[PDB]
Amino acid sequence: HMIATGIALVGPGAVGTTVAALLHKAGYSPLLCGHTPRAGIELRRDGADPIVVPGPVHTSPREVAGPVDVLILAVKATQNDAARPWLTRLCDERTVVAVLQNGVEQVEQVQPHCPSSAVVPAIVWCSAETQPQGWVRLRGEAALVVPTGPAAEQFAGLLRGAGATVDCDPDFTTAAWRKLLVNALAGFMVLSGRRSAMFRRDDVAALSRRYVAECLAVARAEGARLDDDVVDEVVRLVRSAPQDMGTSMLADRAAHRPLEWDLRNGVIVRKARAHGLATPISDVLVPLLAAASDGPG
Amino acid sequence: HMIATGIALVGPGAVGTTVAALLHKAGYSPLLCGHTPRAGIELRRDGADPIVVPGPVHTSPREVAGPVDVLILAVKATQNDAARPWLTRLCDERTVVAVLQNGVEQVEQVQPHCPSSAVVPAIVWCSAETQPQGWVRLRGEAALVVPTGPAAEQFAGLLRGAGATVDCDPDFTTAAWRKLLVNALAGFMVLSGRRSAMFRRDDVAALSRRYVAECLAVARAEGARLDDDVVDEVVRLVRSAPQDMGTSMLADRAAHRPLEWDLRNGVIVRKARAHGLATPISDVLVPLLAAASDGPG
Ligand SMILES: NC(=O)c1ccc[n+]([C@@H]2O[C@H](COP(=O)([O-])OP(=O)(O)OC[C@H]3O[C@@H](n4cnc5c(N)ncnc54)[C@H](OP(=O)(O)O)[C@@H]3O)[C@@H](O)[C@H]2O)c1
Ligand SMILES: NC(=O)c1ccc[n+]([C@@H]2O[C@H](COP(=O)([O-])OP(=O)(O)OC[C@H]3O[C@@H](n4cnc5c(N)ncnc54)[C@H](OP(=O)(O)O)[C@@H]3O)[C@@H](O)[C@H]2O)c1
Ligand SMILES: [Cl-]
Ligand SMILES: [Cl-]
Repeated sequence: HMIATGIALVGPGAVGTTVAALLHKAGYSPLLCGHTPRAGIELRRDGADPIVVPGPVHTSPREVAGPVDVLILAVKATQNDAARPWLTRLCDERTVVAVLQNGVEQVEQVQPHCPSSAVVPAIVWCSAETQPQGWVRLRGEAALVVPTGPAAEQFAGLLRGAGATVDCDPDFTTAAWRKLLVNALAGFMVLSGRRSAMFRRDDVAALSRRYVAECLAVARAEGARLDDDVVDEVVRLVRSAPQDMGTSMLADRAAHRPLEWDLRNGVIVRKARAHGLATPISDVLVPLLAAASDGPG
Repeated sequence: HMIATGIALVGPGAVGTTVAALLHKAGYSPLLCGHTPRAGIELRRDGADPIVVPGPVHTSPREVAGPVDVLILAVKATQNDAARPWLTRLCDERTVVAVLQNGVEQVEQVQPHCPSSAVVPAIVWCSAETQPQGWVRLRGEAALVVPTGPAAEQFAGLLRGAGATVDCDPDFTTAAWRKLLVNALAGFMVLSGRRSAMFRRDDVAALSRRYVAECLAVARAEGARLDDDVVDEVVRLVRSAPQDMGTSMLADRAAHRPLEWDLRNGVIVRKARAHGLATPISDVLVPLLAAASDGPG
């Protein structure tokens, strides 16, 4: 195991396929660990040739053998509990576990499933969406942000070696909250059932700036070092996206799947409470998102 | 025209079919005036035999001849402008025009389309929903509230004579706002994409009471005579509905049709402004509803 790097991908979805495709094109053979059987997985980046990554997608932990050197976790955070048996099977104390999930709670959520492994949280900036036809559409290059330190630097080496854009940030808390401001705001799309062009409306954009400011106060109390300019920057960013760009949580709502509402929006309320911060806009959005996700009704 | 009463139904949808069916069963032959051609329309009240009302549904004003004695308008308020040529064709100064729409702006919206006719606003309490199979499902009896005065009493006579439950209320402003508190709250269902059982959640119910109180302040400034008890009563009412009961605005959202968002929710903001009343919860809900309805995205 000194030369060949054993890599497992747990969660071969939009983000997982994006990463598996880069690894495959670089010549690695990641072990695909999923929920829905398939012979392989396919990534189509706009403007590029398709990349097909051979499987099979394994759907029982009994079918695979560990330990592996690197485990890339790309399930939704709603699926972390169900993914646990993959981590038990595949991780030991030398495994590096990369958690490619939104929010700011990656290590806290996943570390207990691999208690002796180094966990590398990874902020992913990309637009990836599974199509009805079975392949994943990637619009633009993906970029990842990880911390500094040995495990994170090893993981960044692996991805950079395969052609990925990765930043090792000595202030990961700030990087994670920066992405969370964007993802939290994108929750509006789930309630309206509209793509990014909804933010081009004056009324929505005004509301959006107030919400991002409310989220920003919480981010700062939690240690994020962000300028006041970020409020309007977030709103300009979503307005500048292609008019039909959605978000993964809207795709889940349209497929009637559980949402990462607590990871992306509930977290604002939960973290606000120790600091005694008010979140009046979140107090409206969060119950509607949680109901949308979990019912009843 | 002293004995036979000429009746036209403009808008043969969920509510329109509900009313047409009662009239038909009483022996009237209402002229059906619609948008989508059909040979007739069908009402199925739960627990009762189906009632089929013969058409055809006329879809051009050129195909019909007025004036009529009673015109029953049951289009959505989003369709009032498109329905105008029916009113021009069918109404004269002796026509009674009944407006079976939600909100509190019936006379203001419709009177200019029939400037010399008496307009009777009608608050409808019912649960009617067009099914994929083409017939309308009615769950429970329908009840209507109209004002007092000659035109309203003539209209109530006609419906009561046909077996309908109708109240002639000397304080119609209060009756209209009472229904609007319910309908405004039901907007939550459109954002969450869930039926009435969503209100059984603690978080939603807490938010709901705050929203109904915000709406109540506006209703009172506009002349509604409602007790403080109404806030919790509205929330108990939606919780007590069958778990799968929706609202017409959710059905429109699911069919990708324009919503009555301004009639049911935008009105709270618009009326609050002359009284200098704050509407912070509406300031969140309304832009999301308007975007859901009208895009872009
Ligand atoms: N999509 C984006 O553009 C994007 C961008 C940045 C960050 N993110 C974040 O990245 C994370 C992953 O998002 P995604 O969009 O890739 O989600 P996704 O497309 O829904 O992918 C999740 C994958 O995990 C599989 N899965 C479910 N349960 C599993 C289990 N017990 N074991 C193994 N695999 C399982 C799913 O299969 P089934 O669907 O068959 O259950 C699916 O293939 C989320 O935290 C998201 O917020 C997404
Ligand atoms: N459904 C309920 O349980 C309920 C209860 C109380 C109050 N209300 C209120 O009652 C009103 C009517 O609601 P609804 O649920 O009956 O709506 P609906 O089922 O959508 O009915 C509207 C009808 O008008 C037709 N139409 C559209 N444009 C037209 C035009 N230019 N001329 C003539 N007809 C036209 C529609 O046809 P297409 O669909 O083919 O366009 C449809 O048959 C609304 O204000 C609503 O808020 C509804
Ligand atoms: Cl490197
Ligand atoms: Cl009577």
